[PDB]
Amino acid sequence: KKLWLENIWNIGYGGFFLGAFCLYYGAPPGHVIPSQWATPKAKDEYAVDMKMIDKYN
Amino acid sequence: KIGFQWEKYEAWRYHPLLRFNKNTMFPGVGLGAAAFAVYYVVDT
Amino acid sequence: NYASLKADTSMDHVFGDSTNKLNYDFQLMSSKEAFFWNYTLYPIVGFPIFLYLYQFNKLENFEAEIAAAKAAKAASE
Amino acid sequence: ADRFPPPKMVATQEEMDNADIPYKYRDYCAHLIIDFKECRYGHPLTWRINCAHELHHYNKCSYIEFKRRVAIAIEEKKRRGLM
Amino acid sequence: VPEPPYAKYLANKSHYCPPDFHYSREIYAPYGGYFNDPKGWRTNTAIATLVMLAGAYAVFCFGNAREERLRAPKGWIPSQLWNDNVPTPVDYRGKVL
Amino acid sequence: AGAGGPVKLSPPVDKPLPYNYDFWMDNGIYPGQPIYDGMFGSMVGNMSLEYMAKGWLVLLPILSAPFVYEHCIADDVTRNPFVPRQYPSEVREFLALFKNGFVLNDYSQPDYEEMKRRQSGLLTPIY
Amino acid sequence: HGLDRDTVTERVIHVAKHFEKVDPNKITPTATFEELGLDSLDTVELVMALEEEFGLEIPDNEADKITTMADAISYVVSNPLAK
Amino acid sequence: SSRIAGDTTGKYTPNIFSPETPMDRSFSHVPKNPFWEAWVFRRDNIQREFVWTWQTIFDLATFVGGLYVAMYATASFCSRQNDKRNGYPERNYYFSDSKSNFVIPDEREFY
Amino acid sequence: ASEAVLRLPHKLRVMRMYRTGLKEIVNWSYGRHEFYPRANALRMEFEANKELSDREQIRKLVLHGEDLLARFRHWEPTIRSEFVGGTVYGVWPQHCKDVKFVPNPAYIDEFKQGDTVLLY
Amino acid sequence: MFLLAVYFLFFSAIANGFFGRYLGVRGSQLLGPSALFLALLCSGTIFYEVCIQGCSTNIKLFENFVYSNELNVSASFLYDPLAATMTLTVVWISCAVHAYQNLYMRGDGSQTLFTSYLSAFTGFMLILVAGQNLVMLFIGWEGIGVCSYLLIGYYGSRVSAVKSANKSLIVNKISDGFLLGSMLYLWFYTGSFSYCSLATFQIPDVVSILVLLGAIGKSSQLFFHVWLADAMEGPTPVSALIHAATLVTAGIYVLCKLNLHSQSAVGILGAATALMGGLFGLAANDLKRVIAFSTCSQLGYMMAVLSTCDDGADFAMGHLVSHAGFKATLFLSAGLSIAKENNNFLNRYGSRQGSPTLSFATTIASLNLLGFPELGGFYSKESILNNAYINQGVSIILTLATFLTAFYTSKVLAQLYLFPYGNGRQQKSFDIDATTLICFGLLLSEMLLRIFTGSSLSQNMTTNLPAHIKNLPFWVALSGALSGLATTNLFSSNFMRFFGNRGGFDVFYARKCSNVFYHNAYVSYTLLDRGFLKLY
Ligand SMILES: CCCCCCCCCCCCCCCCCC(=O)O[C@@H](COC(=O)CCCCCCCCCCCCCCC)COP(=O)(O)OCC[N+](C)(C)C
Ligand SMILES: CCCCCCCCCCCCCCCCCC(=O)O[C@@H](COC(=O)CCCCCCCCCCCCCCC)COP(=O)(O)OCC[N+](C)(C)C
Ligand SMILES: CCCCCCCCCCCCCCCCCCCC(=O)O[C@H](COC(=O)CCCCCCCCCCCCCC)COP(=O)(O)OCCN
Ligand SMILES: CCCCCCCCCCCCCCCCCCCC(=O)O[C@H](COC(=O)CCCCCCCCCCCCCC)COP(=O)(O)OCCN
Ligand SMILES: CCCCCCCCCCCC(=O)SCCNC(=O)CCNC(=O)[C@H](O)C(C)(C)COP(=O)(O)O
Repeated sequence: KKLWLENIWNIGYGGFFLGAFCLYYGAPPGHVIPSQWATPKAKDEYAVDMKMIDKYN
Repeated sequence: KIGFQWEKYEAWRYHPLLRFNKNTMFPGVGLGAAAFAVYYVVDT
Repeated sequence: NYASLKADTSMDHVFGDSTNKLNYDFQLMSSKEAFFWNYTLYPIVGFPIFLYLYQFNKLENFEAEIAAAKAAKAASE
Repeated sequence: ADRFPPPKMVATQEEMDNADIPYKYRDYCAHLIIDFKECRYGHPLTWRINCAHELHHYNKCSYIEFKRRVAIAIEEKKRRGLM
Repeated sequence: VPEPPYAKYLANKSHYCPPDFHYSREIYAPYGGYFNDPKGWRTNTAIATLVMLAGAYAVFCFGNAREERLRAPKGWIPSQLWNDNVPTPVDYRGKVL
Repeated sequence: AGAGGPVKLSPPVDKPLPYNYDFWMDNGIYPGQPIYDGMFGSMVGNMSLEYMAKGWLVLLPILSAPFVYEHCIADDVTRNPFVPRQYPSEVREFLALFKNGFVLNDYSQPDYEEMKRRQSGLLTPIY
Repeated sequence: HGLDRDTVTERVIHVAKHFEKVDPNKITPTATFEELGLDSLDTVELVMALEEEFGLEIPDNEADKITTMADAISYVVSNPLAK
Repeated sequence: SSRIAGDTTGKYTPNIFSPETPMDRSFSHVPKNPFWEAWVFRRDNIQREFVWTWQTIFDLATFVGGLYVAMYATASFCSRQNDKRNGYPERNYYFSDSKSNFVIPDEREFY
Repeated sequence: ASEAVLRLPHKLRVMRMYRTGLKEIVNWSYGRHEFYPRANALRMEFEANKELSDREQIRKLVLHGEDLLARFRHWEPTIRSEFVGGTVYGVWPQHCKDVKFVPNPAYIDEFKQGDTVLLY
Repeated sequence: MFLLAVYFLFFSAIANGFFGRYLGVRGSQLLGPSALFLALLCSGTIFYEVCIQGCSTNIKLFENFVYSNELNVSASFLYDPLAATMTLTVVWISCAVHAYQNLYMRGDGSQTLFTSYLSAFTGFMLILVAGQNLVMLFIGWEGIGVCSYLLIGYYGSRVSAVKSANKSLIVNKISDGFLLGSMLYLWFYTGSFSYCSLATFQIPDVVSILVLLGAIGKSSQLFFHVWLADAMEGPTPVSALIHAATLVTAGIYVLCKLNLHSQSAVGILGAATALMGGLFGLAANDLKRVIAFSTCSQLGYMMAVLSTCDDGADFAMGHLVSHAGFKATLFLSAGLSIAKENNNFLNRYGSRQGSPTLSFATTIASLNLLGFPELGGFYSKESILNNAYINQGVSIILTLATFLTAFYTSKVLAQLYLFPYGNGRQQKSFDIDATTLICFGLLLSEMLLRIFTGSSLSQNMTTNLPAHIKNLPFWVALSGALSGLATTNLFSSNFMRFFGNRGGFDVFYARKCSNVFYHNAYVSYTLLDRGFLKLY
């Protein structure tokens, strides 16, 4: 016979872990991890900086 | 000689099967030397 | 209730009696000895601290000597 | 040092880089170490027998360089007056 | 002492178990018991080997996708048979192969 | 037989325990041991700390004698009969940069003083 | 393994024969060492020989109490590690 | 003399009147020792044997105060070095008597 | 010499000294071949002074031999593996029976398992 | 392909240690060796691709393992020539040890858990060797440390084994703490944890000292060698892995990967550790202890050579790889001798009929240790001794260590085989299966291949030395071997006793350091929190 808590425990904790997974991966960039949003902008500033430093040399 | 005869009591340690065999320590050294001697003659 | 305080003497012939006891008094190091060893070991542990202090002192002394000489050269001239 | 001038360097930068010769091994014998290295790696297990000419040549060049180093040392020592 | 009723469910002493050695058979360990040798081991090992090969396949796929060789090998490497990102080999002199 | 060997069980405690009884490690087998062997009780080989110190006092000078000569008594010029390996200028300049390098001891070089000061570098980062 | 009395007796008797002074017919399964002619130093050597024969380590207090052929055999039979 | 209390099927009942002892959670409790219990009591209630003696004062001051002093001195040295490294003016620390009001560097300002 | 050795009577003390000396001969030897001459030498050493009757000289001999046997204690005693101080002593100790196992532990009053706060 | 080896070892660990109930003892005797064979095939491919054909590869598993503000590290594996060589050696030795454990551990209750720990141990060693950043190396360093703690203390009902494991854990904690400090210094002033950007031409002395202090832990050097001798409590397969490759080598590997060491310190510390280890091994009477002290001596040689020349790093790694094979062989053969004789003491060994393979493997491993000419150990040791001539101090000590090494090695060989039988007249036997023969075949194959393939590129390069100076290591080794066969006395009883007590480092720690530690704890607790600040 299954314990009283087994169903509730499995549903609640599985729901927590699944929700955490879906939020971490499903969410658009910059919603959960702020660095993900900055990556394209950093590439553009990197391009400008590279050109500028070359001119400086 | 007074005392226990330690060496007579332990005289079984000279058993043929409890002695040192050159072949066990150096199994194929003779074969290796014979092969080297043959090679020497060929190369020379 | 409580465990028995009676020992087992089944293996006393094979492994020896328990009559012999420890000679330790179960007391720790003397206070005088401890002060010496704490004030010896702890500086050894803090070796980086002394290296930093040494270098910093040398740097500050050099800088002060440089300033003093600069002042002297800037006074007459 | 001046009396015993360095030998000409046969190996160029491009060749030493192409043969992946570390900086430490670029010591006037780099061309020979390139030959030895290429032969040793070409024959992974048989280099000891096969690749013996290149090792000999490297060891000879190294010997000449060592003799130069000793000569330089003696000249410097005489200049300082110790011997 | 009369063995308890549950003792029928528990397994016997294995062949590898020394006859003198006594262990409690009721204790459960994930790594296995004192001397193991369960019935059906051959099937379990075959399943294990299959899971190992499947995971090796997945690991091989992942590695091949992530293995970045940025400098040409001196000579031919076995990776060329399976991975297409190997730079064309260049020898010590510099000649391309 | 590795498994199933007889063991002697440590007698149950039957007297008031000392305050620092935590220094004794007893798993229930008869030969209990101190937390650190040699902290108290029988010492291995009947050798005290004083004996070990006297030994180290006898040994230390003989062991240190080779090292003290070359490191302190000897000098760069006299340590070896040759100069450090000679390299082309481009290679040598780069190699001289390494503090833990072997080209910094070339007295013949006109940059010896700078190289020697580089070798005896900073004890700790200035910044 | 609980070694049987007969085997232990035969091997203790075998060991005791080695003393030169002892007469090969006086040593019986139940004989004191004094009657056999063994001194105190001899008894120590005999106990040590017993230690070699059965591959055990006798604690010194028990070894002191061994002074007759009977008690030795009993002690070995009692010991579970005797080989 | 013993019986299985637990029932997997769920039809568990405590036979409080059973002659035979139930194999409940209490079966596996470890037997205590009169001397070990008194040792535990003595160890916990060690404040009773505390006595103010010169040796106790010496030991406390030398290790606790000594460590605290060493730690404060090191932290003060590190703060002084950082101030010199950063180029900031000598900061007004709490116990330092400095005729300067500098505490937090201005982010806008270039030091 | 330890207290237990000292309490022993003269005869037992000399027997113990002989035993310990033989064991130390074994420990310091490199093979069984070395043991036999050394053991005969030890026997002769004890036999030489056995007939001494002067109590003072006997005490001097005993004390000196005890100091020698204390100094020459080996760092590594040669002990059989299965005995105390041996490598295989306690490796897999034989389990005693009468082990208290609680069957079906989670199914004993499953709903009410937990800690309670009792108040007055 | 490169990842596969680590996968196989971690799989074998998870399978044996989590699913051993299903697999069984026989299942672990299959899955372990099978996985290790597959890992050997992968390691061989890696070695050929990277070492022989100069093709380094970087595999980044995932990015942002740690992403707090500026600090950013990724789980990446770079297989460089050092990594390939060490991977190959480690996997070869582990495969042999796994084959060996099938018969040796049959008499042990948890053979599944033992095999699991051995495979996890090998996996963490491969993680340490192949890491591309300092964090991955730390992950491997700690994983081997934990696996050693779980393997030395395998016999829990022995107080000595648990104490030996605690000793290992504490010493390794002190060392990894110094390493963490050095890694923080290197990250702060270079901007990255990757070895490519880690390069610094001039480093402050503090970082060098911290690096050395971190390395001397795993590679048991002087003052930090206490745990190695004690680590003999564990089963023989553990000792072979730790001593031959997994643990002792890590310190050298770290020093060679990042050349931040100082010449003055490494040379003196190494030569001292070589001499002390040889002297300690002279006194030792346990077979397994003598081979541990031999390991200490060899580690001293490898540490010392770094000071001599630029090629010292190559010479050290070459000795490390040559040493792992013969040393593993010595431990496995010692274990089999102990198992067959039920004895750990050199006094009770003697000539007895046995297997030809085991006796030959022991002789050849001992010869490699001794320095017999035209052997892998000889070339790797002469490369060190010949190149150390420039440092007069290091050379003299290392030659003396060569003498002592030869003396104890010859004494051990004489005692185990030439000497007459020394054990009792009792029935003892250990029958060797074909798996053990395969294990010795693998070790002998490694030993043979090492002679043909070599250990360093500069191994046979000429050292411009007079003939008398070049061939002296041989004369010193021969003299020591001859003196060892004669079983002559070299030192007075006072020094023999001193060397048996290992210099009294542990007696110092117990009488002074441990007493101070527990007095600080007494002042901190009894006097203060539970005394002055506790209410009546
Ligand atoms: C009671 C237990 C019984 C069951 C046991 C379970 C067995 C578990 C198996 C162990 C897992 C080992 C795999 C370790 C890698 C972790 C997998 C992972 O994290 O997935 C990564 C994908 O990466 C991988 O898949 C790695 C490949 C795994 C297998 C490759 C080789 C296997 C050998 C193991 C060596 C791994 C060393 C790594 C050390 C850090 C996620 O990708 P990202 O999107 O980049 O995630 C962001 C990163 N971060 C987590 C930091 C937020
Ligand atoms: C990094 C990428 C992949 C990571 C894989 C890591 C390898 C496997 C990790 C499995 C889980 C990690 C920790 C497991 C739980 C820790 C407990 C344990 O390891 O052993 C348990 C029991 O072991 C288990 O049941 C589970 C072990 C399964 C696999 C363990 C492999 C080795 C652990 C790896 C170390 C973890 C690394 C943590 C730090 C890096 C206790 O063993 P003992 O104390 O020695 O007592 C056993 C009885 N006897 C006296 C007879 C020895
Ligand atoms: C090759 C590199 C060097 C490797 C190791 C070198 C170690 C050399 C240091 C020892 C040489 C100098 C020793 C100091 C002079 C002492 C002379 C006699 C000693 C003495 O009388 O008291 C001893 C103090 O312990 C002591 O002597 C402890 C002082 C040691 C200083 C700390 C150095 C670390 C030592 C680690 C290994 C040394 C092991 C042996 C010291 C024993 O004191 P007690 O316990 O009997 O007092 C009673 C308890 N109330
Ligand atoms: C009643 C309660 C107290 C009674 C007993 C107290 C006895 C303790 C007295 C000595 C304790 C340790 C000594 C530290 C203070 C020494 C004198 C303080 C004055 C001072 O700051 O001088 C600095 C000391 O060096 C330093 O910066 C610190 C050096 C010592 C720290 C390392 C020693 C042990 C390491 C263990 C770890 C502890 C620290 C961990 C971070 C160097 O002068 P300055 O150049 O700074 O000029 C600053 C202007 N005076
Ligand atoms: C590894 C180095 C080895 C260590 C060697 C150290 C050993 C020291 C050797 C010197 C010690 C002695 O001489 S200690 C000898 C002391 N001399 C005496 O006691 C004279 C009186 N003799 C008696 O009481 C009995 O004859 C008795 C002898 C008891 C026998 O009893 P039995 O009549 O029933 O056999």
